[PDB]
Amino acid sequence: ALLAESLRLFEQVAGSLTPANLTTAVEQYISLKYYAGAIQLCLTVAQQKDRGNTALSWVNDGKPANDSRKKAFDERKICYNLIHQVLDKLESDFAGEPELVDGRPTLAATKRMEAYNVVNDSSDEVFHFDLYEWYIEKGWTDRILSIDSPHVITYLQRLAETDFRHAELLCRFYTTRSRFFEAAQVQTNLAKSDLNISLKDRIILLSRAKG
Amino acid sequence: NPFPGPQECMEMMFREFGTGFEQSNAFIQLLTTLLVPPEGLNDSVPFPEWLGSSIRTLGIEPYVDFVFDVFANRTKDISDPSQLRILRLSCLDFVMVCLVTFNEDLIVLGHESNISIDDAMAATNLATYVRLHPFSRVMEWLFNEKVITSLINTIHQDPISLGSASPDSPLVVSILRAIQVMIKALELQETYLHLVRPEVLRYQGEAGVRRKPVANAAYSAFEDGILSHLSLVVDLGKYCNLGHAELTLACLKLLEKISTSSRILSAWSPRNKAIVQLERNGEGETISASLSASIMATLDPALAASGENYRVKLAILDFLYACLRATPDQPTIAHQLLGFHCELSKLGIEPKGPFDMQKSLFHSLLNVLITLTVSEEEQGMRGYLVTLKYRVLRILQLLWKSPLSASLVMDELRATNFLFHMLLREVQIQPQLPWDGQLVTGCEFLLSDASLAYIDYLASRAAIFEYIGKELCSVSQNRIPSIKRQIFDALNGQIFVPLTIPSIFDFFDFINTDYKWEEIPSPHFTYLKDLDLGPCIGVHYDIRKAQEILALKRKEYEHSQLATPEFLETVELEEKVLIEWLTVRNRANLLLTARLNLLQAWANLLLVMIESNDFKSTPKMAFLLQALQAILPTLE
Amino acid sequence: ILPMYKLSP
Amino acid sequence: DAILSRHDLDHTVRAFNARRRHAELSRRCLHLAARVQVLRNRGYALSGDEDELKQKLQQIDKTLNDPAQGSRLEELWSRLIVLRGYAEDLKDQINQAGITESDGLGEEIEAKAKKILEDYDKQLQHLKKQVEEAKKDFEEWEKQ
Amino acid sequence: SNVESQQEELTAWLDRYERELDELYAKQMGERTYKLAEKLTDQLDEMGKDLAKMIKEINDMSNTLSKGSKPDDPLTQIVRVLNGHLAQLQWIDTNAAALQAKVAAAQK
Amino acid sequence: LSSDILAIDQLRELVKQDADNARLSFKAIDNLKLSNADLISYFSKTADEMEEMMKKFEKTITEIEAHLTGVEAHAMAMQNVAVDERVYELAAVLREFEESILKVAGVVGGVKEGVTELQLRDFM
Amino acid sequence: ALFDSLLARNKKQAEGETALGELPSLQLGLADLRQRLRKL
Repeated sequence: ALLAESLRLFEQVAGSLTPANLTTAVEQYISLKYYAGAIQLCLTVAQQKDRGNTALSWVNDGKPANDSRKKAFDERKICYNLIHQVLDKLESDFAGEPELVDGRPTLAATKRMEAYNVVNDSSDEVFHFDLYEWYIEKGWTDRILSIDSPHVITYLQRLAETDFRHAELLCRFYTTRSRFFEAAQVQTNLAKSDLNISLKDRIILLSRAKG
Repeated sequence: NPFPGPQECMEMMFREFGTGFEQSNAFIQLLTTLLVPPEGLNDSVPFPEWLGSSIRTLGIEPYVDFVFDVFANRTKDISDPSQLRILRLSCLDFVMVCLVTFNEDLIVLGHESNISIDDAMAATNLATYVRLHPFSRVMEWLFNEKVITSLINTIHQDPISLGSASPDSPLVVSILRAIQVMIKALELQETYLHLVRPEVLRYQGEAGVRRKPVANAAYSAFEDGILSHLSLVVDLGKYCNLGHAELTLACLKLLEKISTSSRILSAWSPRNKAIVQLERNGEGETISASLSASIMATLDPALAASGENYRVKLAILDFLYACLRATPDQPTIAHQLLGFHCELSKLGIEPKGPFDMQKSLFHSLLNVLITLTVSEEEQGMRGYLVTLKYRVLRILQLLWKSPLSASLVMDELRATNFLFHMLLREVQIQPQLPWDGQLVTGCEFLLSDASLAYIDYLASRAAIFEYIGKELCSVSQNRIPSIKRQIFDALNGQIFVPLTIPSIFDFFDFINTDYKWEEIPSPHFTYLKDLDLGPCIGVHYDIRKAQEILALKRKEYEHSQLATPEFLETVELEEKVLIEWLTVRNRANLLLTARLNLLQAWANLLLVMIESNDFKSTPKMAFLLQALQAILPTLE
Repeated sequence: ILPMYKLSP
Repeated sequence: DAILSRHDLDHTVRAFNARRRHAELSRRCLHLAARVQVLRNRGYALSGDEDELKQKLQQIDKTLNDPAQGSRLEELWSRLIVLRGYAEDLKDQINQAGITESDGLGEEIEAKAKKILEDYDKQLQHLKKQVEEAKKDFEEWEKQ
Repeated sequence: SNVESQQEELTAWLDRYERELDELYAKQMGERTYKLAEKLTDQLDEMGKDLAKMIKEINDMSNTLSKGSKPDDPLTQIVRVLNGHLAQLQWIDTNAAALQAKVAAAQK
Repeated sequence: LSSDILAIDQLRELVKQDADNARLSFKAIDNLKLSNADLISYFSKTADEMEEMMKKFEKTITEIEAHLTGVEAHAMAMQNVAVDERVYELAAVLREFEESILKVAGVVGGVKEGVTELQLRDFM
Repeated sequence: ALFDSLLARNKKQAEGETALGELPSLQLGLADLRQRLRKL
C-alpha cells in the first residue's frame, strides 16, 4: 500500500521529476524488490517529458545530429538507463535461482515475470530500440530472439540493411520461430547485396538459404 | 517627380501617354522590350528587386495594370481597324512575354521540398520571386469579363476578310497570339490557383499592401467566363478552311482542350446547345467536307516530319481521339462531324445524307487507310505511316467499343469488305527487314525510336486480329454461309474475285527469344550500386527520383573532400549509363506488354476460329498439325 | 454504291 | 404550337431575366447585410468569431491573389489565340471542300441516328429519375 | 408571376431599408474588411464570366474549324445532343456510384 | 415544359433564400431603429460556398488546358493531312453508348435493389 | 420537334450565364468523346 501509493504520487508529477529524485526513487524501489514498479515509473516519466514523441521523429528520420530533439532522447535515456539499472540488480538478486519449486513458482520468479511484462508490453518503441541495443552490448543474444514484440522486427530489419552481423540475428530470429522462407529470403537478398561481405561468407549465406 | 504627389503624377503621365494609338503602341513595345532579360529568352527575373522601394508602390504592377485597363476600355476610340489590330497584337505580345517568363517547375519543386526538406534560406528568394513577378496580376486580370469579351470580339470576324487577307496579315497573327495566350492560361490556371493565390493573400494579410481586385469571385475558373459564348466553336471550325498551318493547329488544340474539360460539357449537356449551334446553317457539313479535303491531301516524302499537312492530320486525329475517349456513353461533336445524327441518348443516319452516300469523314479515313502502303524499299517499315495507322486504328477501336456507335459501324464495315483490304495491306515481319534503315538486333534499337513504331505495329496487328475474330463470331451467330466461305478462303490463303495471301500461321513470327528482351547486360557499377529504384516506381521508373539521389550522393562525396575532382567523371559516366539503363528497361517492359497483348489477341482469335467452324476437320488437320508444330517450340 | 471499294486489283 | 410559342419566347426570357434579377438582388442583399454589420457593429468590440471569418477570407483571398494562378488565364488566352489564328489560317487554306462537306454530311443515316439519340435520351431520363428516386428513397432510411 | 412579383415586394422593401440605412448614417454621423469581402466575393464572378467567354470562343473555334460551310447542319447537332447525353450519363453513373457507396455504410 | 419545371423550381428556392437573407437584414435595422451573431454564419457560408467555386474554376481551367492541348494535336494532324470514313465513327459511337448505358443500368439496378434490401430489413 | 428541343436545350445549356455555378461546358465529339466515354 505504501509503494503502490508512492507510485501513484510519482506518476502524477512525471512530466516534472528531476533526474536526481527519479534516481533516488528507483534506488529505493530496488532495495524493496519493487522491480516491475520502478520500471513503470521511468517509462512513464519518459512519455511525459516528450508527449509529442519527438525522440521517435528524431530516430525515425535517423540520427539528425545538431538538433534540439537531442534533449528529448537524452532525457528519455536517463530514465531508460535506470530501467537497465533495475534489470541488472533483478538478475543479481535472483542469480541462477530456479523459477520453481516443484509445482509452485518462486516469488523471485514472479517478480521476474512482473518486471519483463512491463518491458515487453510497453508502447514506447524508442525505449525498445534503446533496450535492444543494450541487450546486445551485454551479450544477451537469446533474449532478443524470444521477444515477440513487433518493435524488435523493425529494429533488426533496419539494422540488417547496413550491418551484416545484425542481419545474422534477424535470420536467427526467423529460424527459431520456424519462418524458414523468411530467413532464406534475407540470406539470399544479403548475398546479392552491395555490402562488404567476403565471397566465402556469401557461399555460407546461399548454402543456408538453399536449406 | 516630372515637375503634386508621385502617385498622382505617374497616373497623369500614363493617361497622357494613353491618348491616341502611336504613342500607346510605342510605349507597349518599349515595355515589352525592357521586360526581356539580357541573356535572352531560369531565375533573376528581368527587373531590379528594388524597383520602386523608395515610394509606396507595388513595383512593376502599375505598368501591367494600366496596360490592361487601356486594352479593356480604350479599344473603342480607334476608328482605323489596322491601328486596333496592331494595338491588340502588341498587347497580346506583351502578355505572352510576361507569361513565358514565369517558372512553373521551379515553383512546384519549391513548394514541394524547399520548406519540407530544404532549409528556410532559399524560401525568401522564391517568396520574393512569386510576389514581384507580374504573373499573378496577369492571371487575376484574365478572370475579368472585359478581357474575354475583347478577345472573343477580336476572334469573331467575317470570313471574307481572312480569305482575302495575306498570310502575314496582322489579324491572323493577333488571333494566333490570342489563342496561344488562352492555351497558356488554361494550362497555368491550376498552378496559379494552387501556389499563387494563397501565398499572395497571406502576404497581404501579414504586411500592409493596398491593391484593388480586378477578378470576379463568381468565375471560379477560366471556363466559367467563356462557356457563355457559343459562336466561338463555330468560328474555330470555320477557320479550318484557310490553309494556315499554325492557325489550324492552334484552333485544333484549343478545340481539343475545350472538349477535354468537364464544366463546359456539364453546362452544355446538363437537352444540349452545341449540337443545335453547329446545325444552324449547315456548319457541321462544311466542316466535315473541309476536314475530308484536308486529310485527303498528299504529303511530301522528303518533309516527313516537317510536312504541315501531316501535322494537321495528326492534330485532327488527336482531337478526335480526345473527344471520343472523353464521355463515350454520351454523344459529342465527334459523332456529328463523322456524319451521324446526334440525338438525345440515341444516334441515327438520315436519308441521302453525307454518311449514307459513303462520303463523310469516317469513309474518308477508311479510304486513306486502305490506300496507304507502308512497305518501302529505300528504308522499309517507315515510322510516321505506322503512327498514322496506329492513331486511325485507335480511333476505330474507340468507335467500336462504344455500344452507342457499334452496330451501325460494324454494318458499314462489313458492307465494304474492310477486313479484306486490311489483310491485303498486311506485311510479313522478319529479322532481316530493317526499321527506318536500322536493324533490330542492334543494341541502339532499344535506345532509338523504332521501339515506338514496333509497339504501334504490334497493337495494329492485335486490333486487326480482334476485329477479324469479332466479325467471324458475328457471321457464325448469324448462321449465314454466304460470307463464311470467303472468310475461310481468306484464312486458307486464297481469294476469289485467284489472289493468294499469307495465312494466319505466317504472321506468328513475333514470338522470338533470340533478342533476349528479358535478359539485360548488367555493367560492373563499382559505385552507385546501392542506389536502387525504390522511389522511381504501371511499370514506370522515373529518372528524376534517382537523379536527385545521385546528385545528393555526389554532393556528400564532394563535401567529404576525398579525391573529388578525379572520381567525378566516374560518377558522371555511371549516371549516363544508368539513364540509358532505365530507358532500356522501360522500352523492354513496353515491348513485353505489347507482345503479351498481341499473343492474347491471337489466342482469342484462334479459339473463336476453332470453336465456330462447321467445315470438315480432315482438311483442316494440316493447319492443326502446323499450329501444333508452331506452338511446340513456344511452349518448350 | 461501291465505286472504289471493290476488290478489283 | 401555342404552348411552344409561349415557352420558347415568353417564358424563357422571364426565366433568364428573373434569374439575373435574383443575382442582382442577392448582391444588394449581401451589401445591405454587410453594411448592417458595419454601422451598428461599429462599437469597436467586433471580435470572437470574426477571426475565423477573416482567416477563411484571408486564405481564399491569398489563394486568388497569386501571380501564377492569375497568370495562367492570361497565358491561356494567348495560348488560345495562337490556335485561333493557326486554325483560321489552316481553315482558309482548306476552304474549298464545301460541296463534299455539305453533300457528304447530308445523308440518311442521320435520321436513324436522331431516332437512336431520342431513344437514348428516354432511357437516360428514366435511369436518371430512377437514381433520383433511389436517392430520395434512401435519405428516408438514413433517418430510420 | 408569383416568382416575378416576389421580385417586386422584396425589391421595394430593399429600397425601403435604404431610408433607415441613411437614418442610421444620420445617427452615426452625429468595415473595409467587409468591403473587401464583398469585392472579393464579387471579383470571381467576373472570372466566371471571362471563363465562360473563353469556353464559348473555344467552342466557336473548334466548331468552325471542324465545319464552316454549313453551320445549320445536322452533324454538329448530333455532336451536341450526343455530348449532352454523355454528360447526363456521366452524372447518372457517378451519382449511382455514390448511392452504391452509401449502402456499404448500412452493411454494418 | 418538363425542362421548364426545373427552371422555376430553381428560381423558387432562390428567391426564397434571398427573401429570408434580405429579411434577416431588415429585422436587424428595425431592431436598431427602436442578430449580429447570426449573419456570421451567412458570411462564412458564402465563403464556404465560394471556396469550392474556386476549385471548380481550377478544375475547368485544368480541363481547358487538357482540351486545348488536344486541339493543338487535332490541328497538328489537320495541317499534316493537307465523309464516308467518319460515318463509321457515328455507328462505332452509338453501338458503344448502347453498351455504356447497359453498363450504367446494372449499377442503377444494383443500387435500387440494394436500397430496397435495407428498406425490407427495416420493417422485416 | 423532340430532337430539336434536345438540340435547343443542349444549345442554351452551353451558353452562359450568371447562375452562380453553372458555366457553359465545352463540347467534344467523335474521337475524343469515344475515349471520354470509355474512361467512364
